[PDB]
Amino acid sequence: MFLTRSEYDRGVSTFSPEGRLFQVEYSLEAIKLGSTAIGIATKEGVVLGVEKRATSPLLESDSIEKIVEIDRHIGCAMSGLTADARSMIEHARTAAVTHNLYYDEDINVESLTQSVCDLALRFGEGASGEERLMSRPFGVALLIAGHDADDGYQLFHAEPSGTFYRYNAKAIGSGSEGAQAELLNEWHSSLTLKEAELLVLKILKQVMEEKLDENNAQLSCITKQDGFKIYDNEKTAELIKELKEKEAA
Amino acid sequence: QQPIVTGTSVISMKYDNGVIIAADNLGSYGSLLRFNGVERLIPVGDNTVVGISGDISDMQHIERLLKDLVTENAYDNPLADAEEALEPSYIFEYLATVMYQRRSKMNPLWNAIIVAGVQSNGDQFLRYVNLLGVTYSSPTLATGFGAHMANPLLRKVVDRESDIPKTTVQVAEEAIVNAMRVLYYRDARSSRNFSLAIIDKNTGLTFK
Amino acid sequence: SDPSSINGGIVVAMTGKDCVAIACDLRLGSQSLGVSNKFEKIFHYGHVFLGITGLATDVTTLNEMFRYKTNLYKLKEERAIEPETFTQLVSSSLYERRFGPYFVGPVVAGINSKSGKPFIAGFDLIGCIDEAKDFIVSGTASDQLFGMCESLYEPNLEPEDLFETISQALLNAADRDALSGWGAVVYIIKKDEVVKRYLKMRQD
Amino acid sequence: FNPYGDNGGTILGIAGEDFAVLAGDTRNITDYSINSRYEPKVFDCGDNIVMSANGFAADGDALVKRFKNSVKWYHFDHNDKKLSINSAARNIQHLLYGKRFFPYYVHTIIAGLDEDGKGAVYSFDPVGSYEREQCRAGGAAASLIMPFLDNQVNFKNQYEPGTNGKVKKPLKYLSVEEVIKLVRDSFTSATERHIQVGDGLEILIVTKDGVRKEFYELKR
Amino acid sequence: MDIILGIRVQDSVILASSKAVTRGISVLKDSDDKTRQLSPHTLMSFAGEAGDTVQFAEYIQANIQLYSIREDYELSPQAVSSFVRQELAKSIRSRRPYQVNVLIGGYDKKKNKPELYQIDYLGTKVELPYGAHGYSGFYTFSLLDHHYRPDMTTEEGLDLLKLCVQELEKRMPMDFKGVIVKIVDKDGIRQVDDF
Amino acid sequence: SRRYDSRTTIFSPEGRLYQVEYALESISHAGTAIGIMASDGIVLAAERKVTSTLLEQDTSTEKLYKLNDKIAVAVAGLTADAEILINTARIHAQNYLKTYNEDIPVEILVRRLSDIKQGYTQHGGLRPFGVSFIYAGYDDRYGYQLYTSNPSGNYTGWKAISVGANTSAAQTLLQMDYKDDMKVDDAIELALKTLSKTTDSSALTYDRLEFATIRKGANDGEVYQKIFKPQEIKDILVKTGI
Amino acid sequence: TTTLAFRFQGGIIVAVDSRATAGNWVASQTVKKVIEINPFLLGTMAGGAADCQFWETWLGSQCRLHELREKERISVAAASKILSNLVYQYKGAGLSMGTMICGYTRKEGPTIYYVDSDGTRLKGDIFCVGSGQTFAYGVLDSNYKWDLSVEDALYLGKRSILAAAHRDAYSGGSVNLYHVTEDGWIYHGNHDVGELFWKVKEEEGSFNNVIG
Amino acid sequence: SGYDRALSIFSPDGHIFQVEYALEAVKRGTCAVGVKGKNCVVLGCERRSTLKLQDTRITPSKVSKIDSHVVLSFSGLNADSRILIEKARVEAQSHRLTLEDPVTVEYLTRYVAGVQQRYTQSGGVRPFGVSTLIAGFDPRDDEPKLYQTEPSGIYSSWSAQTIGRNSKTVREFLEKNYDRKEPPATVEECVKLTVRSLLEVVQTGAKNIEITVVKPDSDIVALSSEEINQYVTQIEQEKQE
Repeated sequence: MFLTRSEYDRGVSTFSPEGRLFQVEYSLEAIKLGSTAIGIATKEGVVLGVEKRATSPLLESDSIEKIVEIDRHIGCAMSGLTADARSMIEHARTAAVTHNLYYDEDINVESLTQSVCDLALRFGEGASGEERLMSRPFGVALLIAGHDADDGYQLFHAEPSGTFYRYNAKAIGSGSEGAQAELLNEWHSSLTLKEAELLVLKILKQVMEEKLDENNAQLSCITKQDGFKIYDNEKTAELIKELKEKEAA
Repeated sequence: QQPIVTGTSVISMKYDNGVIIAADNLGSYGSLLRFNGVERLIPVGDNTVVGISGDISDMQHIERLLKDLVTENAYDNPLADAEEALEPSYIFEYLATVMYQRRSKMNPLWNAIIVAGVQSNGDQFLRYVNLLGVTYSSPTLATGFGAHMANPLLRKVVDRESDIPKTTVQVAEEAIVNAMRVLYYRDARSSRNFSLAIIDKNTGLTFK
Repeated sequence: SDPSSINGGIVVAMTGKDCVAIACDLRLGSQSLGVSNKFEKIFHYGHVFLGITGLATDVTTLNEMFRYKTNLYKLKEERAIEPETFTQLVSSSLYERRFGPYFVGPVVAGINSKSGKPFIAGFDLIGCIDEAKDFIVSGTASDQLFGMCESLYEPNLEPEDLFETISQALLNAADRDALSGWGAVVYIIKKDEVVKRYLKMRQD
Repeated sequence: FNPYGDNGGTILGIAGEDFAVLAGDTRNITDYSINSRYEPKVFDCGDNIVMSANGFAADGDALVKRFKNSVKWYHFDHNDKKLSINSAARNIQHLLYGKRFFPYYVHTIIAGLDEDGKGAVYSFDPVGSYEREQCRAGGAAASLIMPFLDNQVNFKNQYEPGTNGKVKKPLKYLSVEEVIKLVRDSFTSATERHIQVGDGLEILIVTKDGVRKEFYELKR
Repeated sequence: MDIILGIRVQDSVILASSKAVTRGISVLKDSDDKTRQLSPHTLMSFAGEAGDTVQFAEYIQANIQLYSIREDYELSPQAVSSFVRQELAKSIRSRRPYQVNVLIGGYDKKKNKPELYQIDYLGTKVELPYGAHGYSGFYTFSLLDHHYRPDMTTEEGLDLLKLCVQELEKRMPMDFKGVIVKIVDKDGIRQVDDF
Repeated sequence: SRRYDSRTTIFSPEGRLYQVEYALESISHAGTAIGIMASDGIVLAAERKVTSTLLEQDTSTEKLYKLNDKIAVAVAGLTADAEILINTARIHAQNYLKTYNEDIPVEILVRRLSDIKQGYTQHGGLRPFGVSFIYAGYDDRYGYQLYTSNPSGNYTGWKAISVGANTSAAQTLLQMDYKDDMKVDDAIELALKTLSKTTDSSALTYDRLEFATIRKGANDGEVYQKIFKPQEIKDILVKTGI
Repeated sequence: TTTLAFRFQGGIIVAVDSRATAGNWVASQTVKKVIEINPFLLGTMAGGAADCQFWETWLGSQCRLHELREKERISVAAASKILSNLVYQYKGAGLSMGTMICGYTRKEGPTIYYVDSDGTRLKGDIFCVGSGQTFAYGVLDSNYKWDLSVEDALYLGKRSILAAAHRDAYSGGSVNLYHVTEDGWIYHGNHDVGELFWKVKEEEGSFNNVIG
Repeated sequence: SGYDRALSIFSPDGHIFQVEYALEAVKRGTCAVGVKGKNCVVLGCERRSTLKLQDTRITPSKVSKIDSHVVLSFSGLNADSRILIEKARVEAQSHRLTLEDPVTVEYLTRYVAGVQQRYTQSGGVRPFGVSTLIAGFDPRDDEPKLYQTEPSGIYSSWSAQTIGRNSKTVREFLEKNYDRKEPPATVEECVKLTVRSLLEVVQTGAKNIEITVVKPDSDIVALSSEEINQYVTQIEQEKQE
């Protein structure tokens, strides 16, 4: 039988005889579009990093916010369908704040990641017998870089399908497959913070169409002491020229 | 609410091999004494009883569902004659949390519920709850004037936790039956009648 | 305090030979005070007239909702309203609110343009249709006017002969009432014309 | 109709420096009628916490049963996280404030250890006000034993011998044998001039190694 | 107590107020601006139970600015005064009402004639030349029909009011800490400075 | 192509909603309706398709209608869906007067009543109305007025329009002889000429037609929803020498 | 129960008692009465204890997720209102808030606002509530000025409340003093009355007709 | 194909289509433009006047104003335009009520957008064939601001934009003539940058233009047709060449 994918494709709630339903597997293909992202974790500091897809020379590129704050000790990224993000994160923070009421403490990081993943699952029944709120499972594949006392510095990969993972060095989006092999072979368990910011500003170079500058990229780094901050342009340009001064020698 | 057909007191006590509880058989309308054929004791299984006071309109409402509770236990558990049956703690919490969720709704049941029986291991059980849902336990209990008159008495037989296995059945039945005498001697609404229930962790149960 | 006994207004209706007459008072105010010399308590919808008493909100609020309707019944049926329906409408348009009601003594007056006839009626606050033929009243001072209108109205009256027996019935009463009487107004009605007169009395 | 009345009890509980305790009566009364002789009031609610509800009985138990059940949902969700006391400071603010217009006539206290190994006990209204203390008592006999503590625990209202006005005597973080010897004097210093209390003593000694509890007896 | 009043004249309109708030025993504050500028050539001023006073005005002005915004041709008072009560006629019979009473003054343009309206916490609407609320007008439904005729000028008001106030603070046992006054005409609202 | 015609929320790749445009050919089946804007009073007009002999075509106006003493309408489209939104309009105008105690302006309900016809071209498994109108009003802000509302929800203000069938010429004939002053009686003698010259028949009787007039023309200024009866169009009709 | 706050060119001040009273015998004397909702705003909990601090606390959260999304800081004209809007839809139900709000910003300068169960709010320069509020007025209302200095204020808060306990039973315990400005709210200590009384007596020389 | 009907369902690529098909409907509609300097923000829109019977005093003006300190333009189809405004200005006016501080513009555009990202969630509802441009300052600030909405439910900040028909001509025209790090600094210059941005595509008409500007102090103004003919014609001198 050859008409297994041709007909069982479009309705969400149709098992195909191979066991699988497709309209979720296509949602996974969405975030393969968009602009890439990286997350590296450390005993000393978590770090992210993105491109920006310079589209026109007159836009004000502080606006498209592939990276956000979500709480004082958590921060996100996303390499997917845009508008379906701002329906996500205005829930995800809302738990962390709500949690600061019902329990008066900086929430853990995974529980937040479990509240999201119990939201995209609303093309169906959620955990507590809920019914439905949508029919368009959406591509906003996240990276939740955070800190909490039990287990230190973490990141995750939260996908629409619900299931997630505690990756240590991830890279999602269009430049993944060329990267996630490159980060496969250059992740010790004993790196620094700044032995990573330069790294993630080397893979990003080779993988992206244009050349690398401050304008077409940025990054962030939380810390248990300072918090989520999105670095500055002239600060980033410090690291870029620093790299070249390391390459030639 | 405010009741009309209100019952009267009951009595309990624990002992070495089991417990004893009993009531009288009476239905009031005020000072009048209309009905005297009723009971106050609704057995459940072969280990457990429940005494009732208060509004007899509601005592009919308790017995209607306890018989159904055990019934809906038997559904799909062939094992549930021997060990997966209704011991009392499987019950009393149903007659407790019903009530707190029936008080806060503000249409309560003006009964005063006593429960007696034995677990499967063999140990004593006894507990109590009024309409407001409060709960407690001790080796001997009563209701209404029975607790203002006869509870002090029976505690002379059973002071506290120590002297429980310093006791037997023949001495036990021969105390409350003398407390029965008091209420028929002085209590306003009592009646000469009686209705007894004993339990034994070995011989089981019997009745009036 | 009662709602009906706050502001103060008195109205009168009276039948006559191919003519009727309706009038009202102009005083208005709080309890034990007066604010306006000028509040036309009486209204008209089409040729059919109406007059209201009691609480002023439920005067001003009944004007509008009835005006919301007869400007539909004209558009919808291509014909004005005549009274003997209107007098039923005000019943069922008040009896819907049997609980949390309005506080009014209404009246009504008009001619039935088919048979040239006159017509009036009165009501209560939940729609009891009184169909007296000689006259009907309402207000704070009803008990001070069923007497000094009975003895004065004969049957089969003529307009100006019928005019001056309204006013004197309207003046000698309102001058005794405690919560009314800063200027009046009257309407005399015939089959095909209408005129408005005011009247003279005291002031503060 | 009246939906809630009274049952008695009178409780108290203290923090040391590296420990704490909690004490509560062991009698239940309706209207000068010994409703029972021994019914407990104080419970290890998991994650080495102790709390108590002194006042109306049913509400004083249903509140707990929601807390024994909230505590486990905190473990199922958040992966066996140990629940600090600061959490239960304002968690219990919510369980009660969910009934502001038909409330819990109960005076809740809690005992536990904070993150730095110190002890602390929180007090409550019946309508959800969370405050901290180290010397606290509640119930009907609560206005009658606190002033024995400030003159012993916190040494209040007594300067030191030698100056008559200038110098206050110093302070020390009382030990366990002080407290149990003290609270065991408290109820015996009350039950003779008071009626509702008596018939037992349930101390809940908390320590890093876990939980203990001792029992003694009084004048029936 | 919480007095309020206003006067119509030939060529403009005046409204007055108080400046006092009293909650319990203590007189908190002395500069309460008890009006809201619905539209430029229109203005209202309100009195009643605390809380019910304020956020009535902000509620409706937000609806009146909403009509000025899209038509770009503001609406006369007689459409306002007819509208405002339509909240109150249904507010009194509702669950929690709004025990407030208000004045409304403005200046319709197409006529070039001003107007004035007096409304209570029930719905009694009527235009007057002079008006007030509370236990104030007891003192002043007597002067403003003796020392008042309708052919005045703007300065007559404050001069006909700077004594009218005196009649009140000479009798009124409650402090009210004075008054702000403002005026309406073609060039719009104008607040006075001193008295 | 894969046919994008079946719901009014489908958006063909060129960006165009087909099932709206269809309505805009469900109107050509209708019966013509004209209105010219004078300097001292608008005129309207109409024409009917079915005119068999044994049916009372004397009193029954089916197209011309009122909304209040200021405003009039002339329909062109389905008739099941005219009562629905001409009672609603009446019910809108009163419920403006009732709570601002002044009369309704035209630009409000045309703005409103057209958004209603947009609330159905967007959501649900609903249909869009097959309707058009020719409003005719007065108000202080602008005075005389003319307006128009498609079955989409889009409206525009005009000086002289025909809707319904054969408007192509009936605009063309109109726009090359409409002077800009056009006293009212000189407008009627234009409107008949358009219908006389655009229709399919040759009779142009008194029964097939109705044409009304708004008039400010009285002293002690006020408005007059003058609708004409069969007996006086005949005077209009002989006077021209058809 | 006696609290207050006021303005001056330098900053904003807050002063409070520490009573926990009931009927005719005290429940405690060690209660905070100014809610650390966030590092830039603060508010009093007078009137009903729980009825307040469940909602100021709450307001810390909305003001937090008012910050995260527009990315600047919230004003104060917000916070006095949404708390007002909130309570008005509960009145006639038995809620007994009386309090205020205190904040300094870069755009409104200092700012202060009152709020209560009855559903109002008003800007001010000095506020003081509780049971002995009138005792508080007479001290500062005779004394302060908008050009006043700092340490006089932090003293003025000690004295302006301290006339309470000398005159009232339901307002005492200990005093807590905060000082607010653009950088944040600055703490200035818990201070007991029985140790402060004897100090100010000999120093200020007040209490002229009194022992010691 | 089959995947190009509805909103609920995806391609086997990731593309969701209907949203992409709305934006084709934008481009069947008249232009628009928005420029900002430092003391000014502007807006333009090429109208039509292709009919003579139509009265011209109520000319179809793309512009709408949400408050005093805000304006708007649109594209696409206008049956929907009247809606978003009628919910937008409601929301600005139900903000100062609830807050007594008017809208940070970034609050507004997240509600014009928000009404588009709900009408792209569920079948049984259609998107908006529309695409806006916002222009207005905040209260008590000078920073000139400009966004655009888009039926996908997204939005971005722009120093200069042109949408509607033949925009793919006007953008690159504005990529030269602008420079982010030296904007125009006068209310004349943005207009001249803005007018000649229309003159590429507009058959050298001058009756076929509308310009409306915005400034602080709750300022807005529409300009005069005779004030354009001298902003028009003087350019033509400058291409006497």
